[PDB]
Amino acid sequence: EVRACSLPHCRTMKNVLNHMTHCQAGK
Ligand SMILES: [Zn+2]
Repeated sequence: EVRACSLPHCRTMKNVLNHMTHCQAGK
């Protein structure tokens, strides 16, 4: 989840789909 991310890139509009696409935060 972009909300749980620590990157300034993913932190934009909260596009979780855009974050998980490159970041790890499944289940
Ligand atoms: Zn991220």
